[PDB]
Amino acid sequence: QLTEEQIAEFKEAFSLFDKDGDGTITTKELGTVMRSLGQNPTEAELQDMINEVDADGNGTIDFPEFLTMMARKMKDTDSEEEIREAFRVFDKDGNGYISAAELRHVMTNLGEKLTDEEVDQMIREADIDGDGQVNYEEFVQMMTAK
Amino acid sequence: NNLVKTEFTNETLDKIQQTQDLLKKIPKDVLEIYSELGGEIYFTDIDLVEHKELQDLSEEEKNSMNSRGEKVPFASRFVFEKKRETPKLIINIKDYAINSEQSKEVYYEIGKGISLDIISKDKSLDPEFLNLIKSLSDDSDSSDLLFSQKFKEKLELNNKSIDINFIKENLTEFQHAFSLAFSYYFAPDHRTVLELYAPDMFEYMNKLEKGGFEKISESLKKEGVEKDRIDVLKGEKALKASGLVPEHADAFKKIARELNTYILFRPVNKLATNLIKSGVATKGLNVHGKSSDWGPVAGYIPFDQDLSKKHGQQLAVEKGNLENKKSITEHEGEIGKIPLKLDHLRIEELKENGIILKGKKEIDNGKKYYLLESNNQVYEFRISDENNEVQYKTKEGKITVLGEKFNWRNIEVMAKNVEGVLKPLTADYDLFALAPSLTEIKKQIPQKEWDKVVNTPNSLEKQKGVTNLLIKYGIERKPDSTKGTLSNWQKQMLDRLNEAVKYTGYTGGDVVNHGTEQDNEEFPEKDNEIFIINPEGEFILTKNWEMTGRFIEKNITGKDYLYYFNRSYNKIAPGNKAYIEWTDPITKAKINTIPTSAEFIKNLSSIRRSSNVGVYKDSGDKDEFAKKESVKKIAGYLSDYYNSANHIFSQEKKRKISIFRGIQAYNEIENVLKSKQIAPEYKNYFQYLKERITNQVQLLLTHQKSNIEFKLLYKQLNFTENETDNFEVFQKIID
Ligand SMILES: [Ca+2]
Ligand SMILES: [Ca+2]
Ligand SMILES: [Ca+2]
Ligand SMILES: [Mg+2]
Repeated sequence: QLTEEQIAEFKEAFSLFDKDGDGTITTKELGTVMRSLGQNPTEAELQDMINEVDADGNGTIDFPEFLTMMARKMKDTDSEEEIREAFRVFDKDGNGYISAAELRHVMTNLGEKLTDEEVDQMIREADIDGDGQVNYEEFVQMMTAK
Repeated sequence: NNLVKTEFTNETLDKIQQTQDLLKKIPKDVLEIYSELGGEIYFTDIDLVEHKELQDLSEEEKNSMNSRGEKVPFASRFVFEKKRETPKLIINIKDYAINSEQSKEVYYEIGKGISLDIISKDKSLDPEFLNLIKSLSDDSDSSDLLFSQKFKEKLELNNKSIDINFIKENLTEFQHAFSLAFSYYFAPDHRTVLELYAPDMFEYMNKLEKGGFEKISESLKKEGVEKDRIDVLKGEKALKASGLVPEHADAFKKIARELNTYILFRPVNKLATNLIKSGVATKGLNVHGKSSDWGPVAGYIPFDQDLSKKHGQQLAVEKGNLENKKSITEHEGEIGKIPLKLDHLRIEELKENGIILKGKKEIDNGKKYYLLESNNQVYEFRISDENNEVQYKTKEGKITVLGEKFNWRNIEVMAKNVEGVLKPLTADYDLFALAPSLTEIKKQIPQKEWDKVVNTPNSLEKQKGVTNLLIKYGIERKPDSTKGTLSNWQKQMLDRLNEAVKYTGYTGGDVVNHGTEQDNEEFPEKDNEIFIINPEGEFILTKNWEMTGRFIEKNITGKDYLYYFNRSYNKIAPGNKAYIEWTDPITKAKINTIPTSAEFIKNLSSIRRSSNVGVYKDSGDKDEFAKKESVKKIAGYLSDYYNSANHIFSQEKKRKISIFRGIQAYNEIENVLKSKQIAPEYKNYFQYLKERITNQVQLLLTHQKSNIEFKLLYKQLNFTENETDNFEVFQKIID
């Protein structure tokens, strides 16, 4: 039972990528709409949902078609919040960033011995914008993105 | 703090190689003292006169005991001591001369000495016999009345047994001595002069070098913290404001330690402290009735609400009673009401507190009744003698706000079921938060899982793999049948707290019934004072919502303990529609972080619902669609910025490749901002986004090469038709 606000969004984004302005979006469009919202279904997992309601040119989904299908992978998840607290933990100093220093740190108390080498390593592969540190944003990506 | 300040590296290695030789001859601890004393040493170039940045009026020449002799000829000095709050040693050097007749450097020693003197052993810790009985060596202990090398015009007074009787009257003088025993024990030349003439000052100075210096340098260091700390009354001075029953608190003192985790409690009503040690049960989630603070019933949850704090609130009571009634209606057999029975101690307690006034007696239906008095002007109360129950009635000349008028009735209180017997209810121990040690959470995870995780080959996967584990076994909070909302460990903790105040002697169940207020996302309250029991077993209590926050940052946050804060903080708690602030690191770094695709579209959605006008309308206007088409373009760039394949590149590229992606976005925004009419509510947001982008791109630039200001770099861009070469430009733009 998505909150109304949680509804405004899906439509504010569903309709942003509804090019031909009607109210049904193409497959590739559905993939787009979602990603923008911070989700990326597999090139094949993107169909099972759109394929679960063939009452169009056996190809698109209306506003509701979508609004409703956002439960199968929605109605049960509330992790976005935990992950944000995970982040707050590593961010030992409260700068809003996660330095390799503190990565290795919290990494050890939890019982793991990381090599000064394999840390500056994670921090790197996790830093997308290249400023050497990871922010909530990139953190979020690293975490969720599978 | 760096103590040395060399201000003008003018001479070759000579001024330097001189300041060095100078300092290195001083004990590494004497400096430490100086440092801790918040001191600084100034080795400036040729700055003789009242000329250095710190040599103009402050706390200068007021009285005249100056050099090894009192001489006071300023313009001729090359060394000086800013003597008051924080010591400030200032020395300068011209050409090569400090070693032939070091009778000069000896002033850089005394001049220094005048720092430690009145703040050393001489007076810092008081002249403890150590320095007093050393001054007694005036002429009566050793066969060496050779103290002219430090005592002429102020101690030719051999005709005085110097002891407590007079040593104070001349501290400024019993320093000038400590300034020579020092200037001599370290002077690059004369050192034995001090070991020869006076046999004590030497051994003294010598034992000071043996470690006396590391002493004060440690009594000032430890006090370094204790001095400037966060004002938080500890010990029973707090355990009193706390509210907890001292026995329990102490009981808790164990767990905190065994389990190694801070425990914070919100205020526990004073008016209910003893009702607990007594044996009265505590309020759970099953009851949302209000307590009381006046009369016999005070501290209990009166079934009658007009007998609780909200005395008069025709609705807080109206909807108030409606709560107890439900409390019993739904949770029958577990929650209900029973006659009030103020025992003995309680009575003598509600005494001085002035809640009640036991007085005249009376007789009714054959039984005795001492009358219990209260200034309340609508209810009269009396306790019974056989059973000491408590009764009341709506005075013969008055009424009850709801419109009720009744004669002597028994005062029922709320009571839950404990061991099969309704027991009256009182304030419970509301945990504000629980801060377990990160390592104790480790012990929470099942050896095998955490094992099967670290083995992972992929490094970045290992991290994720772990974080979740830490989320799974330490940050996650599920709801629950009774204990409200809390984490699994949070529960185990909950028991170890209750079974801990159980072995103490409490007979009325648990005292901690639900989860931590940091999960009170619905009706979050903001208490000023928070009682905390650190892992060492030390009671503490803060005074501000700030201090609390500031305390938790210093000890819990930045110190290897897991802590999370109420998800409704900085938001608008639905239930009581409250706005309670809490420093959020993440939000700190927002100011200069480019938004995300989703964070962007999110904000669009919000405003839509706010001004019922979207960034673009569903119309035929072709400038509208432009706007739509254009946001979709930003929703792209922003989305492009945060690309996961950015790893197959190098930190160098990463910044650049993103400083552009970012810039791209900044453009289309500047673009739309200059489009057709876009509601100003949006006009502002887009305005906000700009600064973020700006800020962000600046960060990526100063991180790498410094001169290029965002505004300028922008100018030099060609966003007309071709973007291609523009990027090649950007690269050159950064060289
Ligand atoms: Ca369409
Ligand atoms: Ca940090
Ligand atoms: Ca970063
Ligand atoms: Mg409670």
